[PDB]
Amino acid sequence: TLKFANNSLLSGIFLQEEENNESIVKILLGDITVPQQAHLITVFTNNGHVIVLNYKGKLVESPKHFKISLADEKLANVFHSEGNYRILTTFKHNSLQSYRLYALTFDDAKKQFEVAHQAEWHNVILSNISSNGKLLAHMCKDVEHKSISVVSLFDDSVNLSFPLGSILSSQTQSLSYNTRYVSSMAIDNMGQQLAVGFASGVISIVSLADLQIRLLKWHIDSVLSLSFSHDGSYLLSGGWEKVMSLWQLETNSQQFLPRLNGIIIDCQVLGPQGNYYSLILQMTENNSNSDYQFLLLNASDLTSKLSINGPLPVFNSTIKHIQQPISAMNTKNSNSITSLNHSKKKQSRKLIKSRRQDFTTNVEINPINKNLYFPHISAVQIFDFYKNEQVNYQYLTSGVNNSMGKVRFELNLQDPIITDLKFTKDGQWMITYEIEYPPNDLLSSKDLTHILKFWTKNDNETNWNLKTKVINPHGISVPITKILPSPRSVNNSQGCLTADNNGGLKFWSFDSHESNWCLKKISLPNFNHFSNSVSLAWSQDGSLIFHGFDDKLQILDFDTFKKFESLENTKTVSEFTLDSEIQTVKLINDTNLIVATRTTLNAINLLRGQVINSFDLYPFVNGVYKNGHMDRLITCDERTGNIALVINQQLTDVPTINYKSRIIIFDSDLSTKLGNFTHHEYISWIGWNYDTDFIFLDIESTLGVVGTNSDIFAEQLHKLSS
Amino acid sequence: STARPRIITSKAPLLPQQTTPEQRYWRQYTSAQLVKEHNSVTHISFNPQHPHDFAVTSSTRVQIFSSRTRQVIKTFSRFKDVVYSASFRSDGKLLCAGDATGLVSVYDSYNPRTILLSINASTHPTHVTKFHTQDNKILATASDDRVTRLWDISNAYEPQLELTGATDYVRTLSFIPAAPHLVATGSYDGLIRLYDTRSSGSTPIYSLNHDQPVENVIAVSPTQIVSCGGNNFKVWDLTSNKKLYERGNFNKAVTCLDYVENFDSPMQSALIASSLDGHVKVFDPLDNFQVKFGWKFSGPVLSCAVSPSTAQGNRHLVAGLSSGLLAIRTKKKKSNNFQRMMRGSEYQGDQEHIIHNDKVRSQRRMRAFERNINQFKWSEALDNAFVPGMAKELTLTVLQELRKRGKVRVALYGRDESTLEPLLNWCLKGIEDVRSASIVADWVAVVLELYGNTLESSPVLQELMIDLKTKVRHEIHKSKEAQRIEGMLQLLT
Amino acid sequence: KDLASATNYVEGNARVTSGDNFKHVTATTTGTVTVILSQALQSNDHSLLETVLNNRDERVIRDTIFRLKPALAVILLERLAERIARQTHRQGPLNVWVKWCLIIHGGYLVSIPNLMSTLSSLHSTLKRRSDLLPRLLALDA
Amino acid sequence: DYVQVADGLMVNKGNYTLNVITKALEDTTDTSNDHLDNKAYTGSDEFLSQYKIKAKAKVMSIKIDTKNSLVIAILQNGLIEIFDFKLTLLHSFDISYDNLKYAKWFTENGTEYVFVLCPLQDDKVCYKLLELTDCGSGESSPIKELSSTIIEGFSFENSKLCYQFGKLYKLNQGKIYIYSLPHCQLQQVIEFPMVDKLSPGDDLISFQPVSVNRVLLTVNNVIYLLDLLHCSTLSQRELTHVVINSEKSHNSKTIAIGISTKNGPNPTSSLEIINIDVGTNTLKDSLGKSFQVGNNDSSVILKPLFDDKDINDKRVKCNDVSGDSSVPVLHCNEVIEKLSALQDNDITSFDDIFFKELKIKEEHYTEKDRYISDPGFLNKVLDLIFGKFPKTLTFLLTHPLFPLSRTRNLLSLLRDQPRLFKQAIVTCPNLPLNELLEELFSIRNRELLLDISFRILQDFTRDSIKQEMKKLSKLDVQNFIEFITSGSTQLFQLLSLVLDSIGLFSLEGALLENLTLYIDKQVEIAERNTELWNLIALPTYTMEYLDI
RNA sequence: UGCGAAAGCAGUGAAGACAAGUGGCUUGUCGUUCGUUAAAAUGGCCUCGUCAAACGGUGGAGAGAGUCGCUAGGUGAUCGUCAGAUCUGCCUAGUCUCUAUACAGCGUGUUUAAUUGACAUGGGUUGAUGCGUA
Repeated sequence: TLKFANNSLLSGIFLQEEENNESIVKILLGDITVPQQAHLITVFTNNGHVIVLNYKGKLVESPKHFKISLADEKLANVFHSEGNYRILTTFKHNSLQSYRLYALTFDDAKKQFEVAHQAEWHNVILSNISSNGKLLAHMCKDVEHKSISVVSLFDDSVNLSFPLGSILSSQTQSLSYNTRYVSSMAIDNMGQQLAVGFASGVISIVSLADLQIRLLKWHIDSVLSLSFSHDGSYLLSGGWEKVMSLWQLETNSQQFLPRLNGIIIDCQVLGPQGNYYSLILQMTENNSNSDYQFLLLNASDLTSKLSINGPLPVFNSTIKHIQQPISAMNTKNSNSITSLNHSKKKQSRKLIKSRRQDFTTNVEINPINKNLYFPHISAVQIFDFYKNEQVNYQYLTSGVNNSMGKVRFELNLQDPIITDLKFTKDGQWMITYEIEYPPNDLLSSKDLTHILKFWTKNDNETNWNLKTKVINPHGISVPITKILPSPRSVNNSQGCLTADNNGGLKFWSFDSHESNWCLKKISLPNFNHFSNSVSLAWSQDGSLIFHGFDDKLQILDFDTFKKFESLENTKTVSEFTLDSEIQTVKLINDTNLIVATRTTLNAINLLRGQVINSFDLYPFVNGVYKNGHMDRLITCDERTGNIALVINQQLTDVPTINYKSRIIIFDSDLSTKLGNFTHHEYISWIGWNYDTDFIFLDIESTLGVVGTNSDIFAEQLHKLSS
Repeated sequence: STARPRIITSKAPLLPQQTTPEQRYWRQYTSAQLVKEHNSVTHISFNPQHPHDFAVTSSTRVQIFSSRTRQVIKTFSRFKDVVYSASFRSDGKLLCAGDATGLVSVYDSYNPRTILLSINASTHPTHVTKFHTQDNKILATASDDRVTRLWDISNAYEPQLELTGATDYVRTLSFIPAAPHLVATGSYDGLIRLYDTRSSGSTPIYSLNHDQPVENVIAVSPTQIVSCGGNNFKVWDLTSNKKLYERGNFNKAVTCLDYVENFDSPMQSALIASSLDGHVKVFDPLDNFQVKFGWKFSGPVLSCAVSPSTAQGNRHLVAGLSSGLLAIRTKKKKSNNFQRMMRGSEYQGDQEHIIHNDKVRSQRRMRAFERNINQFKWSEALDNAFVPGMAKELTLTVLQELRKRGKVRVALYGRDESTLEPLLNWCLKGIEDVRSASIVADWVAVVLELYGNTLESSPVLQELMIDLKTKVRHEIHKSKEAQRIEGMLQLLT
Repeated sequence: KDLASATNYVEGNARVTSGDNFKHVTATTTGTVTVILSQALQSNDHSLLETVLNNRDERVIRDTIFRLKPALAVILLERLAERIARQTHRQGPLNVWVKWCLIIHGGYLVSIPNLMSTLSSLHSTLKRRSDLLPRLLALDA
Repeated sequence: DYVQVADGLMVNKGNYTLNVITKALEDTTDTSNDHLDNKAYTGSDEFLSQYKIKAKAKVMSIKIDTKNSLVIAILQNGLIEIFDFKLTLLHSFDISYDNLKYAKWFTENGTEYVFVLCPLQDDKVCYKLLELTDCGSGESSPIKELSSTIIEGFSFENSKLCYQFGKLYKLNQGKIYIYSLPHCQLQQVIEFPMVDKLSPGDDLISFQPVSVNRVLLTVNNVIYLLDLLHCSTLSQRELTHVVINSEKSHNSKTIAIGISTKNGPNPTSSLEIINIDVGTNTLKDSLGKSFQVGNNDSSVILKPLFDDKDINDKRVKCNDVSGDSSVPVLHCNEVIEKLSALQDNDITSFDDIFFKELKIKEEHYTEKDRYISDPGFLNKVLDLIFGKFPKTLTFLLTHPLFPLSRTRNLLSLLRDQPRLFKQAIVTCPNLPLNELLEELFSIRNRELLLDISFRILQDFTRDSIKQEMKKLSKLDVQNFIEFITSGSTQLFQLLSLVLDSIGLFSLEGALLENLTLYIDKQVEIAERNTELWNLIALPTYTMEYLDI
């Protein structure tokens, strides 16, 4: 791996807290400084840098990088063949970009690539290039409607232009705009057939010799990705159903790959003889983020050779110009053919104008092997960050999460949402709570169901066996506002404590005589008020519980599971009403405990039954977090401190898109700010991994940490046996 | 890519008095044969060694039944009073029978014609006779003379020990299974006396005070014995000399006991007890002797046994009643040229360097509703749901998969009068049960929402809706009055 | 199986339950049947439990429970809760037997400390039979 | 970190015994014992002894006197045993043990040869240590530990003359430099305000704490890290903490130099020669439920004001999430001045209390979250307004809108204004169930009943409500039910609460039939209104016309 | 959209361009813009091995047949003024008796427990006009 932040050699290109739009846009395998000599790649970035990097051996002390001279464009992609090189660029009323092709040379002085400016197209709706980079088709949009044109970009062998009313059917010009909306296109290497996949779902292979079309109808929803094979006899196609189909274009026979756990937004054949297929899965279950799983697979048995995935969190709302992809309709997991500009404008105004800049997540650490579990929608991504690659993926609920590709009207469902999972402190059990949502338009559309599950596994394997599941924990139609594992004293850490929003508690623990995870204790007050500002703490003796309901931080025993009352009444304070709704009751050691509400942040000793220190939270968390997210905001240690974690929305000369993160650790009951650090991007989650460090998750999901004749003959023989 | 995950059956939360694995295993003892003997079946024992036969003592005849066909194979008729006890030796080679004249006749097993010897014991009826479990040449016979005896079967004229010291009607022997000097006898004055045989033998070494007159005493472990008499059995540690469990879960007196160990069962060891009231019950001596299953027969059950720990075949449970009859319940267990041509198909690669293995293990066969859902035939999934002999949780689970997965209206578009009647005909029964009533609710809700005009036109389902309304009225009456009982239980807090 | 293959959810043989099993924490009346019931509940006798409560004359039920001992009235409630949990068509003539023994032995089972725990089969039976009321209210509406 | 404090030789026995503990007594010949009685013969007494043990059978005890050795005494049959002398100064602190456990010739001067528990038993002489002023016996792997004001420290086991540790530990002549409750450490209780527990396996200090109060004589009990300490100039005996399965309540250890508190159990009644009263009745150190009782060793409370995330380039706040105000500056000197400003000449006015407190809390007078406050200060100023002066309009309306009132709420029934009591229901966030119940059952048939039912049903748990509304008369619930029948939802469920708390049997007939008639009509109309809420082709021959 | 609990409480436009129908008019649309916190083109998901027989755990409304045997009901035909008859009235539910737990589901690769056995996993010709047991 060649990390950007591991050297100043190209971290000077981007380190900025706001201006980080700079992106790598092409990778070539040769060398553009000198030809004919390859173990090293040349990366083209979207501004004009041409960085020659080495990946064989150790990374050098200086790259071979240049920066081409340009006009104000933005470097869409580069094209490479025998000798010649072209490059594509974008321009500037109707909002559509314009494309422009240049050619590159290098010979005279070794910093400058002379461009040559072949061709220009002044409005482009859509563009695609052949798999060898020998031709590119595009749309032009000159007026009554659009028009499609193919150009060849390394020689003047083919160019043609024609209106897509001559492509389109005559029966479709009385139909919806889904039946006329080209959402993907493709070309072959000879320029003889061009595939146009619309948004209604059908594909149309026009023959570029004379414009006669052949229709291929399989996709019941929109088409998102197409490619031709190298010989032009097979057509990869992919859309909203997570089925990579490949069309045998002689007799029109599909071969299906049906459950790809992500919708296909790009597919192309890769090898010389077409042995691998590279695909991109957009993973549309969480709409809070656009997270793409990259995947190649070999064509032989269609097994995923080398799938590639980052960490997959699910934020509270959408983040930064994150658009769910197009479809035939508008639903909760896509946006329609029209509503894309509407919802990017609405989400931009929700970022600028609105109040709830709340983009935090829940993440756990397995206390055995320290890998972190990102709860996805109805699933978990187990990901270990010592080598930053996903262990595996596991669906945990009984949804249609995998047994059906979801399309137009049935995209309007959503899976059970994994809202809580926590490990028991011995690492041998995983407690999980998720909310089954019902579908609409029937009698039971109003009542969610709540499911709590207890899973176990031995340490060798990578999936979790269910042991039992309680449905309707705490009664019917009530949530669990906070679950808590036990400290290692009450059942050798095989106990759990679940809190309602009616102030009720339940104690669930493992017994062996009845080999299951069952219910021991209960405390049920039925008020007629409800509030999701519930929090919990447990004393490491396994003795007293700290039930932080709204305004009511009660103290419960663990003998009889009721309110802490001593007959001598020696100021046995069993109640700390604070000023507002509390959201963190985090105990650090057995002595004291740090509480945080939406206004302030207190510390309270219990071998000295009163308050000790205070800090403000009102100018930082006013209402900018949901009532219940401060515990995944801030955390503690078992011994040596706690960590506040605040967020500043950086503003112009009205607040703007970008943020900065200010983290501050105090040690041992709020005494001294021994750590004050600022990172470039909004931060979502911090936690204590179990070797006295604290790890955090960014909003561009980067995990971070805060912590303490002979040799001549030999070389010639190894070069001849190479 | 992935394998398509199966359709999960709909398991609703569990209910009390469910099937424990122990009662599952015991409940599959079926096909209860009855045999009408002539008189009350006093005693029944099993062959030990190849334990495949059991000797049943009716009056004046001992019948060895076999455990492959459950009929009498051999019979012993030549007694002169009522025969009382019949037991096989530890090796199974010979059989002792105590008589009502005090004449312990030992035959050989599997030959009723050779009386091997005949002990003239005491003048009163000898009632319990059994060989040593560790030794093979001493025989314990206790009589209505309040004295048990250890005879040597070489010297059958005088007993090698004469265990006196009792006060009323000794009826039971046992031996302690590790220490072979220790004889635990039991009499009608409680008082499980037990004797070390190295000593004098006229005085027990200690006495275990059962209150009621004991009827049986067995030994479970080397260290704990179980004595039954009166309404209860009491278990006794011999070392600590101490009663440490008791069960009195019967109505009438416990007649007899026995015990199995390490046989093929979820229950590791089992103590079954027979108690004069129809009931024979099994207790699990690992989780503190709790009852786990029980049978009820048509009289006072006077003696019971089960086939021993190494039966290796047809596993039997027999109970002989005092009515004169007997009940048995069992659990049951091309050419050379062509082969030389097609030889190596049995190989599996012992000497082979690499071994590849990608043959997928063939799963369960998908049912009709599951494969219709997997092919997205939703109306056909409903048609396949409402076939006659279908399981009720299977109909429930396909209703749940149609409801959650897709859209009930989509599954319910092309219907009419004859193709809606199976749905509502199931909804009549399915609105009863609590596991199904909410799904039946929103299913019938959307079907009346889609088919309102057929309730005008077709009169074949008008009265179907009427009788559905009556069943909803019934179950909402029960679902309100149960809330009333919940309130008057909340008042009693 | 593949390494990019997501692990499918399967329940296996996991136990599913609810949040309501709290299983842990001179003659002049009638000639009734109450010695039948007491020596049925001392044992665990389904046959003559069924012959002592297929009878549904309400006053014989009443003075049967009155003549019944308080020490096995609670286990009578346990057997009754189990069987109306199993057979839902038995909730008619058998919640008579439960609305009497709550009434007749009033002090004993309000002195017993955990009625919810030792009768959580009855808690779960009534809570399940009565939590689905508003749905069939909407249905018959 | 104190414990439950009150009360102001075989050492593991109980009462019902003759004499299980013998000790030397002050201003007598030598010694005595106690009862709950046996003989106390001459075991070669009449010396300068002060300390006492026995040989752990109560049949062969020892009168450990200044003889340099000892004999076996006679208090079980009368028959003596044989003796021997090793050292020759004073055996006045002898600790005789069981069968070869820990016995050695430790007289007064660090000359302990190894030996065993018999008359002539002996072994190799381990007198090469320091003349330690703190030489004692412990039972972790049975040993003797010796720390010296010649400064030194050492540890040697009485099993194989097994010297395990030796260094220099400069402990001073403190009050009690005695081994801890589990004995792994040595708590050196310093004289005036201090006690340090030092790790007695490597001569290293583990916790040097201060003391809470005055204390002279302490004894570490059978606890985790706990001792009991009594004062010099007083009979005050408390317990402090820094057998573990069923705690040790009485007669586990004893050392006490208060006012004659000898043989100190919890019930330390049967003293040695005193025969006086007793004291505290606690157990040993429990797990974590003693923490709120023993909240001592620091009584230095003060007022914590609201601090901040401290200012270092804090002008770069970057769109602070507050409404319009940017920084609330805390003027606590001005708030302490507002206390003296409220203590001024507005005895029945509103110009020198009301607008003063509304100016030191600047808002729209019905809104919170403009907080710059302290609850002790607010309690004091609430008392300075409930003193010489509840007619105030601003301060006593804007701060019962405050979550920190601290039980100043008792006369909220005793004052009876319309609007002040309605606000006292719907805003005062501490208002107990006794006076809520009395205002619930002091009906004048008004809507304050409804608003007080909402508060009692949203604020308190049902068991705490029902055990308190046990404590009511019958005619208040009778006029309550007669109100509910004659002249509503929280009232319905509070009727359910009242009926559940009223008991089971002792009620009346026509009142119950009245509630029955009423409740059945309520059920029928609830059924029909829920029903309302849930309730919201071609022929072969026709004949029509066509236009002309 | 905002706020909140899972209930609910408040609040919902203008320009530009194009097409169609009748330079104008009228409507509809927008891979055009500003502001507000604001359904459809006959079109659906792969193979890699099936079958039979056991075994271990998990649930079960049990899967099904009887006995006019009890117990509670619900209801019908004809007659008969009703009383009451003939169908030895029918059905439901509970009970009583039974059986391979018959029922369903998950596994048995290594697991807390639990698996073995068949088969050339081809090609060819019929097999649908050759069937009555209604």
